Amino acid sequence: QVQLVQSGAEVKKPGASVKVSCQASGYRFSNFVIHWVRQAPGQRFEWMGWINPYNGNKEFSAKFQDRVTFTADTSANTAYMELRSLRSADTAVYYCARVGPYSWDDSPQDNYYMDVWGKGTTVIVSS
Amino acid sequence: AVGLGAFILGFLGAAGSTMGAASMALTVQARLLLSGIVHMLQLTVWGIKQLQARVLAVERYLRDQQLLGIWGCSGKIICCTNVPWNDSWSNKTINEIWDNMTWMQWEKEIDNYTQHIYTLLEVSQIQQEKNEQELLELD
Amino acid sequence: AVGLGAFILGFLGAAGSTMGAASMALTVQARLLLSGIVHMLQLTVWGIKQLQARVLAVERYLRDQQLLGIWGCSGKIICCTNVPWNDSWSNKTINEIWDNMTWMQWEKEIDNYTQHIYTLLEVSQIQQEKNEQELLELD
Amino acid sequence: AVGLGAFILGFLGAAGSTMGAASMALTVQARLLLSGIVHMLQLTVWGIKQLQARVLAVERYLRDQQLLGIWGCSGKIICCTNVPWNDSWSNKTINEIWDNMTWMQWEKEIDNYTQHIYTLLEVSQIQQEKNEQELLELD
Amino acid sequence: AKKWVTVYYGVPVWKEATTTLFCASDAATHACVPTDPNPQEIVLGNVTENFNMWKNNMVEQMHEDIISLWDQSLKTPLCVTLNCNNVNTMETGEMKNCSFNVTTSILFYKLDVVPLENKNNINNTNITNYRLINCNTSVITQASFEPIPIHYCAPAGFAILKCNSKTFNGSGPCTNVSTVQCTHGIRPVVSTQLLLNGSLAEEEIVIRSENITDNAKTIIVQLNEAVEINCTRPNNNTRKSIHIGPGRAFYATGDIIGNIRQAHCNISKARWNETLGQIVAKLEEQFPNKTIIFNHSSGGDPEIVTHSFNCGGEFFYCNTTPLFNSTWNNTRTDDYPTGGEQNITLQCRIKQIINMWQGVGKAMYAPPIRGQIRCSSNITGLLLTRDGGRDQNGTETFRPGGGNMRDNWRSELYKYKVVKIEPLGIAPTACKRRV
Ligand SMILES: *[C@@H]1O[C@H](CO)[C@@H](O[C@@H]2O[C@H](CO)[C@@H](O[C@@H]3O[C@H](CO)[C@@H](O)[C@H](O[C@H]4O[C@H](CO)[C@@H](O)[C@H](O)[C@@H]4O)[C@@H]3O)[C@H](O)[C@H]2NC(C)=O)[C@H](O)[C@H]1NC(C)=O
Ligand SMILES: *[C@@H]1O[C@H](CO)[C@@H](O[C@@H]2O[C@H](CO)[C@@H](O[C@@H]3O[C@H](CO)[C@@H](O)[C@H](O)[C@@H]3O)[C@H](O)[C@H]2NC(C)=O)[C@H](O)[C@H]1NC(C)=O
Ligand SMILES: *[C@@H]1O[C@H](CO)[C@@H](O[C@@H]2O[C@H](CO)[C@@H](O[C@@H]3O[C@H](CO)[C@@H](O)[C@H](O)[C@@H]3O)[C@H](O)[C@H]2NC(C)=O)[C@H](O)[C@H]1NC(C)=O
Ligand SMILES: *[C@@H]1O[C@H](CO)[C@@H](O[C@@H]2O[C@H](CO)[C@@H](O[C@@H]3O[C@H](CO)[C@@H](O)[C@H](O)[C@@H]3O)[C@H](O)[C@H]2NC(C)=O)[C@H](O)[C@H]1NC(C)=O
Ligand SMILES: *[C@@H]1O[C@H](CO)[C@@H](O[C@@H]2O[C@H](CO)[C@@H](O)[C@H](O)[C@H]2NC(C)=O)[C@H](O)[C@H]1NC(C)=O
Ligand SMILES: *[C@@H]1O[C@H](CO)[C@@H](O[C@@H]2O[C@H](CO)[C@@H](O)[C@H](O)[C@H]2NC(C)=O)[C@H](O)[C@H]1NC(C)=O
Ligand SMILES: *[C@@H]1O[C@H](CO)[C@@H](O[C@@H]2O[C@H](CO)[C@@H](O)[C@H](O)[C@H]2NC(C)=O)[C@H](O)[C@H]1NC(C)=O
Ligand SMILES: *[C@@H]1O[C@H](CO)[C@@H](O[C@@H]2O[C@H](CO)[C@@H](O)[C@H](O)[C@H]2NC(C)=O)[C@H](O)[C@H]1NC(C)=O
Ligand SMILES: *[C@@H]1O[C@H](CO)[C@@H](O[C@@H]2O[C@H](CO)[C@@H](O)[C@H](O)[C@H]2NC(C)=O)[C@H](O)[C@H]1NC(C)=O
Ligand SMILES: *[C@@H]1O[C@H](CO)[C@@H](O[C@@H]2O[C@H](CO)[C@@H](O)[C@H](O)[C@H]2NC(C)=O)[C@H](O)[C@H]1NC(C)=O
Ligand SMILES: *[C@@H]1O[C@H](CO)[C@@H](O[C@@H]2O[C@H](CO)[C@@H](O)[C@H](O)[C@H]2NC(C)=O)[C@H](O)[C@H]1NC(C)=O
Ligand SMILES: *[C@@H]1O[C@H](CO)[C@@H](O)[C@H](O)[C@H]1NC(C)=O
Ligand SMILES: *[C@@H]1O[C@H](CO)[C@@H](O)[C@H](O)[C@H]1NC(C)=O
Ligand SMILES: *[C@@H]1O[C@H](CO)[C@@H](O)[C@H](O)[C@H]1NC(C)=O
Ligand SMILES: *[C@@H]1O[C@H](CO)[C@@H](O)[C@H](O)[C@H]1NC(C)=O
Ligand SMILES: *[C@@H]1O[C@H](CO)[C@@H](O)[C@H](O)[C@H]1NC(C)=O
Ligand SMILES: *[C@@H]1O[C@H](CO)[C@@H](O)[C@H](O)[C@H]1NC(C)=O
Ligand SMILES: *[C@@H]1O[C@H](CO)[C@@H](O)[C@H](O)[C@H]1NC(C)=O
Ligand SMILES: *[C@@H]1O[C@H](CO)[C@@H](O)[C@H](O)[C@H]1NC(C)=O
Ligand SMILES: *[C@@H]1O[C@H](CO)[C@@H](O)[C@H](O)[C@H]1NC(C)=O
Ligand SMILES: *[C@@H]1O[C@H](CO)[C@@H](O)[C@H](O)[C@H]1NC(C)=O
Ligand SMILES: *[C@@H]1O[C@H](CO)[C@@H](O)[C@H](O)[C@H]1NC(C)=O
Ligand SMILES: *[C@@H]1O[C@H](CO)[C@@H](O)[C@H](O)[C@H]1NC(C)=O
Ligand SMILES: *[C@@H]1O[C@H](CO)[C@@H](O)[C@H](O)[C@H]1NC(C)=O
Ligand SMILES: *[C@@H]1O[C@H](CO)[C@@H](O)[C@H](O)[C@H]1NC(C)=O
Ligand SMILES: *[C@@H]1O[C@H](CO)[C@@H](O)[C@H](O)[C@H]1NC(C)=O
Ligand SMILES: *[C@@H]1O[C@H](CO)[C@@H](O)[C@H](O)[C@H]1NC(C)=O
Ligand SMILES: *[C@@H]1O[C@H](CO)[C@@H](O)[C@H](O)[C@H]1NC(C)=O
Ligand SMILES: *[C@@H]1O[C@H](CO)[C@@H](O)[C@H](O)[C@H]1NC(C)=O
Ligand SMILES: *[C@@H]1O[C@H](CO)[C@@H](O)[C@H](O)[C@H]1NC(C)=O
Repeated sequence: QVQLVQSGAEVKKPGASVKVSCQASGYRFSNFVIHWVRQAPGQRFEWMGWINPYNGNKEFSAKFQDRVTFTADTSANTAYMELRSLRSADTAVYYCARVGPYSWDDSPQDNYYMDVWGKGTTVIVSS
Repeated sequence: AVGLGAFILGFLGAAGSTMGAASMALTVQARLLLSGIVHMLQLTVWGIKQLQARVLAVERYLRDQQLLGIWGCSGKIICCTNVPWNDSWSNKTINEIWDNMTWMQWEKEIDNYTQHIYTLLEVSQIQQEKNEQELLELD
Repeated sequence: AVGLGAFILGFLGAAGSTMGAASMALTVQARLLLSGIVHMLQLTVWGIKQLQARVLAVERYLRDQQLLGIWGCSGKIICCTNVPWNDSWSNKTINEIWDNMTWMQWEKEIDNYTQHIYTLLEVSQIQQEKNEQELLELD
Repeated sequence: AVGLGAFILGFLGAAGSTMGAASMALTVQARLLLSGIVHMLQLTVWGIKQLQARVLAVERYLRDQQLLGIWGCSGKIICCTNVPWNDSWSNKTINEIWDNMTWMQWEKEIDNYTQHIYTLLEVSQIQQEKNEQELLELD
Repeated sequence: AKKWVTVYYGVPVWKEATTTLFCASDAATHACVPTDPNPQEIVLGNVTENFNMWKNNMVEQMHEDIISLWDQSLKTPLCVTLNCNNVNTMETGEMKNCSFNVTTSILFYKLDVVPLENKNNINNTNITNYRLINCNTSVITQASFEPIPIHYCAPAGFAILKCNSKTFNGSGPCTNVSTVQCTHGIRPVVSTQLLLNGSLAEEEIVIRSENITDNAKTIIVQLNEAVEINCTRPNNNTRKSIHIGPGRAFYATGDIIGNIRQAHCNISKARWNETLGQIVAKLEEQFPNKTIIFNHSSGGDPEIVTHSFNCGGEFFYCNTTPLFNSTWNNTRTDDYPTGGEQNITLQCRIKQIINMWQGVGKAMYAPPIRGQIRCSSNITGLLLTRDGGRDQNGTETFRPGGGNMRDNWRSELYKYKVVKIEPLGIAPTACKRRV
């Protein structure tokens, strides 16, 4: 079945580079778009961008313009997420999601509603 | 150009034939050569590429005939050294090598030992250039 | 390119001069070389044909210098063997050959005997590679 | 092509390096080669001129390897003769030549003596081709 | 008889090496010399050289130097909020075609628009707003695409070993190896889920993969019958010639000359039966006691599920769902025309903004063609994939997939490799050096 398994926790110092990874198992990773969202304790979810492993098309939100970069490996069925700078306010639980299948009767963006999620890894800046 | 091995280099035999039959058919082919008995734009560009393939093979040949001087085989095709063939380097009984294996199967047989034999040839040559040199210093 | 015999091959002398005068004038010409003392479309096509005439002569030279290994003259110009010159092969008294006949008249003199002498050279070489080889097997 | 001296000829070393370091770095560079371990109109005219520079250097190489037969060094790179080195020809103590002077400074050191040593090599070779020849006539 | 080591020079030993091969073609024109008028080929003989089309270092040489020449012919975004509506009309249902607002101072068919809505009080009037599909992509450049049979040749010092055994499977040894200095005609046509204008086989339909028992590996299927296809655009577009900038062109073509016939394709259903009937007959060999079920592709990006074309200069994206659509229990069965044989069609969509060259990400703009567009090609290959599922009850489902872009070229470079000639080799004998 379709399942996304993320890596373990990664407690790093502020100013380091956290490398969160995803892993596709029950489908062909080179055909679906992977999303990354952020969840802080008590706050709301927040989109961080997406990567298209098929054609290498990348798009990230304006809030994380020069802070988060996206890289993916097709031959290993894994999606990576690098962080340039850190801050104590970034202590949150990172996720990983997968877009839905495309139908013949809809717009090219009506099928990006994050169907399959992943077991969310957590990062701590100062413990 | 002798032997007809379909390549410019690799003239000591044809790929596919055994090691023994390539040398027995080489001397027979060599006797017949010493005795001497029997568009334009796409033609001027490919006339150059056939020359660059032949001139490069001549330069590699003349270079390698002099690089073999470290082994005492300077300017030779079928050389002969004095390094004892170790039995652990695929013994195989000499008459069974030339009559059954070709050059492709033999290189895959001692692939792990060619880098070690190449060092023993240089050591044995320095001993020849030292023992035969001290004999002249005594006079 | 030495000797100036108007051809690429055939450098050991000039056609017309005698056999003896071609060698005496070759060493004199060789001393001066070691000492070192002193349209476009029709030009790019004939620049290739002059290269194909020189590269082919180099490949024939390098091939023949190694094919002479069957006679023990591997890589030599003026070799020297140990086959006894039969008197029935146009005796002519050695000093009269080099001083009167050129290379053209001499080849027409032993035209019927070159195919027989070429076989005696190979037989005499195998005896050298067999007698001088058994001396090492005794040790 | 071995040694990388930026020229086609002059492959026994690089200009600038000393005489001793050019030979010590040549055998090391030679071990890595025997082991084998690791527009169109302006392109067809300059493809020919690069060939004419390489074919001419090959013809000069093959000619000079045979012209050295007057000195007994026929077909060799690093030859060795038996002419006694005169002390008046810039003595310099052998270990100080190879470790301090390059090939450019050494040629300017014996520029007045190269024409005299070239004649002594030919005289000493004729004695070798005469003394070693009379020994066979006695049999 | 004591043995002794002897070095020989001129041994025919081969060594596989990599290099930068040079192109060759008849007429895209830079660095490509004309074709060889004397294509020499020498059959070696009794040689068995192990080939491997999956670990070949030549496909990377063809994947490169083809994005490079593609980039040489492309040396601009202007993403503004659009405004459009449905067009005033085997039939076209919804194809938005309108004009936008301010360019500098005071027709995008369907797969290059993203709906939006402002925060004003015009919500009671239903005023929709669009956006370009690659509005937040890195570089959006703008420019005839005709595949020329490029021939790769070996440089000085290297050779090419082309096998000739008609029973290829991708790897393993060969028995009829011949040397060539160049190669056959290679058409650099880009497409997914189907290989157009390829090279047919000499025997029955052969399949090939790196590991047939694996699911992530692409299963390339080479046919032996040139199945034709007839894709065309029966509409008629007129060049608008919108100039935006100091001497810059742009062409958002469109005209109402009966914009009701949707572009489609036609495939001979009678010929399509004989092809799939032989494929299942071959797939049953490696997969015994199983039902070779064919199925619909996956989803995500619209350029993945659909087939990619190139007809005179326009790119077509066709829904390949009517193709294969069956179960196929035994060999050559489960037909569905009930006596029809009425040209099974494929509905197609047409894009203008193209996510050029899968893997990097740098879009481009395709200039439209004035008038009717009609193309015809030969379906010679097939790209497939296996769904590894634990619900396997003797029904291994296959999908068209598309895989990587390099797989479109491994179906043409599977016959040869590039080797180097190592001339020296050692061997023992009974001679001894005199000392
Ligand atoms: C698979 O291979 C086939 C066989 O080559 C190929 O079909 C070819 O398609 C091209 C493109 O449509 C055809 O070329 C055209 O032919 C007509 C009539 O001969 C010409 O008038 C055309 O020239 C005009 O159009 C060009 C493009 O706009 C302009 O640049 C030009 O100046 C003219 O205005 C054009 O040359 C060709 O005839 C067919 N060949 C056959 C045999 O049908 C098919 O496209 C290939 N498939 C793929 C996916 O590539
Ligand atoms: C391309 O177009 C085709 C047809 O318009 C789409 O294929 C259709 O896909 C659906 C589900 O994916 C199939 O529906 C199901 O069919 C079964 C059997 O007919 C029926 O019993 C179910 O109730 C259900 O409706 C449908 O059969 C299938 N059509 C065909 C002809 O195979 C396809 O989805 C389109 N492509 C994309 C990417 O959407
Ligand atoms: C092994 O491969 C070689 C090619 O590398 C095969 O040789 C080819 O054989 C076919 C027919 O057997 C030849 O086709 C015809 O040849 C004649 C000969 O003149 C020609 O006039 C025809 O127009 C036609 O081309 C083909 O030329 C030939 N190719 C070569 C390079 O010789 C051989 O048959 C294969 N053997 C096996 C057992 O597979
Ligand atoms: C081709 O693949 C598609 C999807 O890639 C298959 O369509 C979907 O198949 C699944 C598996 O059977 C269906 O899920 C099941 O549906 C039943 C319906 O009641 C439900 O009760 C189960 O819990 C389960 O979710 C799914 O419905 C189906 N999609 C649709 C739209 O029907 C398709 O079956 C494959 N083709 C063939 C011939 O199998
Ligand atoms: C993606 O591109 C759009 C432009 O189409 C960007 O939207 C602009 O955002 C800025 C910031 O508020 C506004 O001032 C502009 O008016 C917007 N443009 C339009 C046309 O409305 C968007 O920011 C881009 N995304 C990123 C992450 O940079
Ligand atoms: C391609 O064919 C070759 C030979 O027909 C296959 O090689 C043999 O495969 C069988 C079983 O797969 C082994 O038992 C043999 O030992 C193999 N022989 C050799 C010489 O390797 C090869 O496996 C086939 N490859 C594919 C992908 O089908
Ligand atoms: C080709 O794929 C098959 C299955 O897709 C591989 O067989 C499995 O190999 C793994 C790892 O060795 C084992 O844990 C499984 O038990 C094997 N499957 C079965 C059914 O035994 C096979 O190893 C692959 N071969 C190559 C060369 O990649
Ligand atoms: C696709 O179009 C081509 C023509 O461009 C069709 O080819 C013709 O087919 C008929 C028989 O169906 C032959 O009699 C003709 O000789 C063919 N034309 C040529 C030039 O040879 C082809 O049949 C069409 N395919 C389909 C599935 O309709
Ligand atoms: C299947 O499609 C082909 C298209 O190639 C149809 O062939 C056309 O038939 C009409 C009527 O006879 C002709 O006017 C066209 O010229 C044909 N096309 C070509 C390219 O020649 C064929 O009729 C279709 N099959 C059926 C059963 O309708
Ligand atoms: C593709 O084939 C289809 C047949 O399946 C053609 O559609 C029919 O075309 C005929 C004309 O030959 C019309 O009389 C019918 O009304 C059409 N029927 C349907 C259901 O479309 C279609 O014209 C062919 N297209 C091309 C370009 O050849
Ligand atoms: C596509 O397939 C058709 C049919 O296989 C090819 O048409 C053949 O073309 C040759 C040369 O023009 C003719 O000698 C044959 O008679 C044609 N076949 C038929 C059935 O008439 C066509 O050349 C193929 N196109 C490409 C690009 O390969
Ligand atoms: C190759 O083998 C065939 C028999 O399989 C034989 O007829 C032929 O002479 C062989 N060729 C060579 C060059 O050994
Ligand atoms: C031969 O190989 C064996 C390996 O066991 C080694 O001990 C021995 O020294 C080798 N002899 C020579 C002459 O290389
Ligand atoms: C190897 O060649 C010999 C002939 O010298 C032959 O007797 C023997 O059978 C061959 N070996 C094999 C495995 O066929
Ligand atoms: C060389 O040795 C390794 C292990 O020592 C072995 O795996 C390999 O097969 C050997 N090489 C050849 C050509 O057999
Ligand atoms: C050829 O003979 C003439 C006399 O007839 C003479 O003058 C000339 O020097 C000779 N040339 C050669 C090369 O012997
Ligand atoms: C020389 O020729 C005569 C022919 O009368 C022949 O009898 C003799 O054996 C030959 N001698 C040699 C050494 O060839
Ligand atoms: C030398 O041979 C010739 C025949 O070519 C003969 O006429 C002559 O008498 C021979 N000379 C002697 C001294 O026998
Ligand atoms: C042959 O040359 C000699 C000089 O070595 C000469 O005396 C003699 O006259 C020449 N022969 C003829 C026929 O002129
Ligand atoms: C070779 O001998 C034949 C007869 O035995 C004779 O006619 C011919 O002239 C001789 N060859 C030459 C070059 O004299
Ligand atoms: C040349 O001399 C410089 C020091 O001035 C040194 O760094 C360099 O390695 C030398 N190069 C060679 C080729 O001797
Ligand atoms: C060495 O040079 C001196 C010059 O004074 C000279 O007299 C002597 O003969 C020379 N010796 C040799 C062997 O050249
Ligand atoms: C060596 O020669 C130089 C002249 O080049 C001379 O000055 C020096 O004294 C000589 N050395 C000896 C030990 O005589
Ligand atoms: C020449 O080289 C030696 C080392 O071999 C060094 O001691 C000496 O200083 C060098 N000569 C000069 C003038 O530097
Ligand atoms: C050669 O000798 C002359 C005078 O005998 C002298 O002027 C010249 O400098 C010497 N050559 C060199 C290279 O020193
Ligand atoms: C369109 O452009 C006009 C100026 O020509 C401007 O007034 C208007 O606000 C623009 N509309 C939008 C939605 O930006
Ligand atoms: C397509 O449109 C152009 C211009 O609108 C017109 O000249 C041409 O006749 C049209 N095509 C057909 C087939 O009517
Ligand atoms: C397929 O199933 C039948 C029935 O169990 C069995 O006899 C047969 O051996 C199976 N096929 C294979 C290839 O194992
Ligand atoms: C396959 O597709 C065609 C055309 O879309 C359709 O008529 C047919 O019913 C389909 N076959 C099956 C088995 O659904
Ligand atoms: C498809 O081919 C098979 C092969 O025998 C046949 O049984 C079946 O009836 C065919 N279907 C059609 C529609 O031609």
